[PDB]
Amino acid sequence: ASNLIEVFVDGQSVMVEPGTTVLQACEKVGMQIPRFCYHERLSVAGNCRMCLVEIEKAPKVVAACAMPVMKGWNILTNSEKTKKAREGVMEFLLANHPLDCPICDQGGECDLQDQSMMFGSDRSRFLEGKRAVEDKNIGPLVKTIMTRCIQCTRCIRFASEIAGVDDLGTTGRGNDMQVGTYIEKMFMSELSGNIIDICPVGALTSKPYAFTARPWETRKTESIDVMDAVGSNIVVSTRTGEVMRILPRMHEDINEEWISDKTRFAYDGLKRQRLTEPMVRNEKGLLTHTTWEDALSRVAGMLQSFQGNDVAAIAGGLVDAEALIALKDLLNRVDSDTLCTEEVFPTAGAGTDLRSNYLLNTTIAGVEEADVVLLVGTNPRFEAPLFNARIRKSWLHNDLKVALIGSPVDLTYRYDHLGDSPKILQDIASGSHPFSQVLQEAKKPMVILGSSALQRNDGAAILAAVSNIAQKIRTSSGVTGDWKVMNILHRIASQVAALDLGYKPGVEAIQKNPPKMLFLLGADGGCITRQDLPKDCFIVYQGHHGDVGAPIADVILPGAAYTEKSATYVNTEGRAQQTKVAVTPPGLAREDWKIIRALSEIAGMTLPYDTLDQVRNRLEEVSPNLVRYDDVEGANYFQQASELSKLVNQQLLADPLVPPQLTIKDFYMTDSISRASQTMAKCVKAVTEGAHAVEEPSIC
Amino acid sequence: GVRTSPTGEKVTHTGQVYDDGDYRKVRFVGRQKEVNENFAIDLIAEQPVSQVGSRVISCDGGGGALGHPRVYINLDKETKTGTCGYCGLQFRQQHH
Amino acid sequence: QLITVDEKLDITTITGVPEEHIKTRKARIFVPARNNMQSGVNNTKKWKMEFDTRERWENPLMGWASTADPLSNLVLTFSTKEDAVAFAEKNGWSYDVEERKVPKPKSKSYGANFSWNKRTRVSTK
Amino acid sequence: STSVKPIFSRDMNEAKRRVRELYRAWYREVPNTVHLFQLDISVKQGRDKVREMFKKNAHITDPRVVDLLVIKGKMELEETIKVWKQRTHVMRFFHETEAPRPKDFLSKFYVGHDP
Amino acid sequence: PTVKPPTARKFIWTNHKFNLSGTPQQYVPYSTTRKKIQEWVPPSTPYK
Amino acid sequence: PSGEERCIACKLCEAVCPAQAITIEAEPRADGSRRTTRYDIDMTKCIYCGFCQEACPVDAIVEGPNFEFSTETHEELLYNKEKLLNNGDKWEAEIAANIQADYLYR
Amino acid sequence: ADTRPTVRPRNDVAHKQLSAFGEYVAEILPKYVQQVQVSCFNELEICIHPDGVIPVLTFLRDHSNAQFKSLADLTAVDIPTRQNRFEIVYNLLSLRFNSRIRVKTYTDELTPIESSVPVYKAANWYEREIWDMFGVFFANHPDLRRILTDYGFEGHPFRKDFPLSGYVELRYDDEVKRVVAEPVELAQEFRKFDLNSPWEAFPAYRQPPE
Amino acid sequence: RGKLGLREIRIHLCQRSPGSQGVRDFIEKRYVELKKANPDLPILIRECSDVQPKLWARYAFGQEKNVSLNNFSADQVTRALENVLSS
Ligand code: SF4
Ligand code: SF4
Ligand code: SF4
Ligand code: SF4
Ligand code: FES
Ligand SMILES: [K+]
Ligand SMILES: [Zn+2]
Repeated sequence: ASNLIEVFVDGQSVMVEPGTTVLQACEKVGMQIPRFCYHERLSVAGNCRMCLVEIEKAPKVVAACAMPVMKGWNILTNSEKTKKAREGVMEFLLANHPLDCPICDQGGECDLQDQSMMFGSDRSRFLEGKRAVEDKNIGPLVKTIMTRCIQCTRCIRFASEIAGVDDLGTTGRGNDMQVGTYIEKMFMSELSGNIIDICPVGALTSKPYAFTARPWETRKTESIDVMDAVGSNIVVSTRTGEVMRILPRMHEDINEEWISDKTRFAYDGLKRQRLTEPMVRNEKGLLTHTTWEDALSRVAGMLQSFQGNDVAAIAGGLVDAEALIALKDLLNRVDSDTLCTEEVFPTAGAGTDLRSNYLLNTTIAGVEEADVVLLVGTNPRFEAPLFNARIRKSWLHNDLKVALIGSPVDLTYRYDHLGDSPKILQDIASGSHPFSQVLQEAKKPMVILGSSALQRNDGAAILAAVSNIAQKIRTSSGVTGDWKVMNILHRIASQVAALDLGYKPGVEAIQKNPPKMLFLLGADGGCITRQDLPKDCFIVYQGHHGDVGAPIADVILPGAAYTEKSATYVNTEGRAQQTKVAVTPPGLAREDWKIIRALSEIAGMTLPYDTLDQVRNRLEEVSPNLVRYDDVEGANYFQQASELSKLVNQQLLADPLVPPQLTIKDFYMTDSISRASQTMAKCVKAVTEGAHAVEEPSIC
Repeated sequence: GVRTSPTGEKVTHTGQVYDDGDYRKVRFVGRQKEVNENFAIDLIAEQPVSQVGSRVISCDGGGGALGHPRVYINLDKETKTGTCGYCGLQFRQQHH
Repeated sequence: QLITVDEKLDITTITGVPEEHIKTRKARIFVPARNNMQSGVNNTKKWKMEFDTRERWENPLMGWASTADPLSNLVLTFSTKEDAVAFAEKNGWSYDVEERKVPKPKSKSYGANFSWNKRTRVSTK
Repeated sequence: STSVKPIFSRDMNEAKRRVRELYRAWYREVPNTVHLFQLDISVKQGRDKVREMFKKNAHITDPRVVDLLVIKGKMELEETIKVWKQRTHVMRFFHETEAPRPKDFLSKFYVGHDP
Repeated sequence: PTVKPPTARKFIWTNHKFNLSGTPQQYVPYSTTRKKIQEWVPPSTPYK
Repeated sequence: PSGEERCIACKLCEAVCPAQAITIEAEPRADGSRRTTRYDIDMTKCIYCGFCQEACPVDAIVEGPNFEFSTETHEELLYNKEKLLNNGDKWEAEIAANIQADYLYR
Repeated sequence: ADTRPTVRPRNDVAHKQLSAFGEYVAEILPKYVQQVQVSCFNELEICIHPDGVIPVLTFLRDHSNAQFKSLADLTAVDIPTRQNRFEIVYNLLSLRFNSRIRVKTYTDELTPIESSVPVYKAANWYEREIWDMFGVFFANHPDLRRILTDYGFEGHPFRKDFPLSGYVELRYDDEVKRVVAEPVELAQEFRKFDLNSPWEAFPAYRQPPE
Repeated sequence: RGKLGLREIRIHLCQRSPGSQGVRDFIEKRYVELKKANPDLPILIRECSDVQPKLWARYAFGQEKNVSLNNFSADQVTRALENVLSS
């Protein structure tokens, strides 16, 4: 373009858009300017002064993080003047810093340590006493050792701009300036654990991870979160075959570089209540450890005796694709098609025939382009914490208009509350409601319906009513044509993949035709008890945790967890992503699909795949998008699906729309892994019982 | 603080003991399980608290360069004593 | 003086690796993700190759972490994505390639913090 | 390009010649080795093993890969003929202490997670 | 030590012990950490 | 002197050990202190180089004056935390004097 | 020579002389020399095409202004990213002129390298070491065979892709009354450390962005 | 129960490829009729870039037959779905 102007970086010409800072100009020739207060996903602060750099023929040094480049500047990032500015600034930072590196969890992965080695001096000339600061208790997750704080104010900016919480700020003045909440408060948020990562020093550290490991001894495994349908990219840190912590992994289009606190601190649930050995019912009626040979023989003995409707299966929320296809193929060879999921998605009209019906067609990255957003019967803050964070980013940087139909929940950003009754959806179609114009005049509208709403008995109507609105907008030439309006926001990590494999959403089929033999493939919801089955139903539970499904099964086949297998999951937007093995399953547990593959051979209906590649070549046949990793495809044909939607007309219930999760307390414990976690248990107690209630020693 | 498990095995200061049915406790049959008897947690409790008259106090563990790195401790809070991260000694501010 | 050889270059037979650890191993080619606990980006410059994790168990005597996998600690560094693939093929490992994720450039303005009519105004400093 | 310096063979016909020769030297040797080293195998078992080692490398078609395979096989022979090896090295080909390792899915499934 | 006695600490041993190798008082190694993964305990309740 | 262990589980000795003879695990103690739960030295891996005592910030790990501790079985040379704590209690009288004599050179 | 107690002084006359001789060798053997570089601590390296070994080594040994009579060392470096992964390094010494020079070339798994024994008899065992550890075959070598590894040892340990502890380990078996090799199993796995800092240490060696 | 009863159909087509134009045309025009015609027959349409169009049918007891739809016209496709149904 002609926008670009030319600047030099040590004599190397680079062309940059006007308004780019000096720090960004240096990044294009591959240099990283030192920093403490600058973060590319926060507002510029310019206070640490570590980024000071020299401009040739300029007497003064400029803050590289906050200085727009002007045409024809030569940035000297390695002149004597620049180096001495860095040494001076590092000296001031370390003057009052405590001698805590041996006792500080940040040791070995500290920007203050590393930048002191690279850009600071090798010795001190500070001959006075140091500052000491009392510690604040801002919750059971983040441990505060504020003597180490360097006052970069990153935490303050993150909470204000990213989490939408104004609890953190600076009280005092001068050298006594302190970071905290002033009062006794807990900075409890679904994104609270993120201030640990952005804090460059050991001032904010993870309480669950305190003291347990050092950075240099941990092996990094890149994997995917399965605690929600956003598919956040994580790093699983392991040491000597043990899961130590979970860190974020940068993905620009998904979670940027954040994760939720359930993603961050629920890994301790993998260390509790684990199913480690096959179990069968003895003659007295209790479950007893037994060998894989005895266990699979019983399951195979029953599987052959039944056919068709007799054999049914339910898929839990954390199940991987490879298991889903394996179980499906096993029940096909007995001629059963009662492949269910706990989650309910209306089958009226097209249903799962067209992917567009049950995907987030706009994509998570798309929200940054929307100009109006309608949320219906969904609390995105708790059902998809990282999606709501993307909303607030657009609400903040692009001036997005957000309207909500449902309970008046707090989204951390102000929204227009159209109301709570489902009938408001009808009005928007007619044009009576004043909001109907905003959708009409908006160039890039977006409509989000949450899968939590569709769990109502009138779910088919709501999806049709909401799809009715999206159809009106696109028909009028207001929309750009290739922009997609109708979006479904999912909350279960295995919902999209199951739907793409022809699973039948919900347990209506089972209730319609109670089965003789039932496979609970990780299903802990409680949807199907023994009240809802014949007298002697042969339940077989396959999962990694003992919680709700296991206690009622006849045979328990221990399975792996998402940290222990290379599996495929599809997130709410349709993107397929794969986990990797970080540690192997405990005890006698085995990978999920291998259990079903083995059950086949003992059954006689041997499946045609015996390795992970082969079972992933099968997924390609059933749905070719389940092996396109990190790629979002796209589902057209909204017109066709809409038409089938109106064929049968159903009545909206008069019940008001209420999301299942109304307050933070309902966010921490929502699945078997998080229910086992004890960090989540202390988080639930902290928000409910009281803030002050949880108080523990934090000497170092 | 050396208590024994119901089996008869002494528990260590880390809290480790071989459960009732673990075969690995055979390694001690005819021999002995070595357990240090001076529990660091119980010895550092006994130490008295050090009343002081300033808001900030520095601890190096004693001995100058034979102790731990020097740390400055804040004593503003009244509800609790201030503890050394390294040596565990406690301090309090006097009549204040 | 010279000859013409056209076949796909393969050396599994002469390298000396056992068959078990050529055929059943899935190499992974990727650029390491930045450690979010730090802002430095000097470890995300080169392509690494690693293999799938295998079982580790507790040594019965001292509780150490025991392995039977001879490739567990093997990591290779490459300049480009082609080199990692070129190396993996001639050694006959099944591999997966993950595309480099580059931070998206951003628009940063200090003046944006003090805005007359926009929500980007900051309530504190 | 495909223009590559040769080790010995300039095409597979020459390479297959040296392969054939090297098999002669090994086939003659096993009767001597089973005696000098006082092995407990029969000369039939020894010659089957030489057949097995040569067979595993059947697919190879690159002339250069075959030269190196022959070069290595001759070095192995030179050690056995000159008795630089010992009774332990010669018997390592037979893996007589490693217990049977299964190869069917169910067998590998019962014991461990290895694929 | 008579002229220059060693500093007295209460935790220091009073009775020196010689090499106990090969005796019933020898040192036997063992892991000093607690179990990592807890196993789910099946209910004693039998209801089917 | 009070009796609290000097080791704060920083793992600097484990990181420096040229022979990888040291294995450390840690956790917060019941009183919130940063203390190890596993400290092991494989004395058959160790090269007795003394890098670990050079790297320790709190003089917690030392190489003592004892050179007469040969054993009859290999298992007797794999030291856990209790053994090394017992050696410190056994040999503190001499170790402290040796540190007193050399700490100024260090 | 400056009053900087901790900084190694620069010898600039040595740098000039070594640069002059680098051109001299490049001018005389242009058919083979691919690069000439002198480091900051004064060490001349000549990079050559693998076919110029004997002509290049012979010229340095016998020329009346070279006289690098002594082969100080001969070794290979493995850089798997390069297409020719193996780099063969010759360190030579001249006693007449009290100078050293390094000659470097390259090869791959399936390209032979001419033996230098015709030039330096010292290279006989050096090349056996290179073959054994790196699997680089030298043509026309009087006696090429393993020199360090055990008999019947499959693999080449000094390749970057050979695992540190290898694949097989030895023990004595009572039943068969001999030392038996078996697949390696370690009671304690070697613990890999990630030590690299995420911050650049040496700007002078920064590589241009992709 | 019954035997050979069609249990499911699956149509895999690209989104922008030239040789999938017929399959796309069939979905836009005829699919709605097909779904109404067969209310309880799962017809799974799965779009993915650079696939070769195909028709997968699953019968009783997990028997699957595939039929290519590459470079087929809409009516050409309609015959294929006609052939699959009633067999
Ligand atoms: S934050 Fe912790 S690791 Fe970093 S310099 Fe301060 S005490 Fe050391
Ligand atoms: S607590 Fe951490 S992030 Fe917050 S101002 Fe202090 S150093 Fe910066
Ligand atoms: S003396 Fe032994 S334990 Fe200490 S660093 Fe050296 S090898 Fe490791
Ligand atoms: S012995 Fe010293 S260096 Fe080792 S972990 Fe303990 S305090 Fe750190
Ligand atoms: S990074 Fe520029 S002043 Fe902090
Ligand atoms: K931090
Ligand atoms: Zn202290």
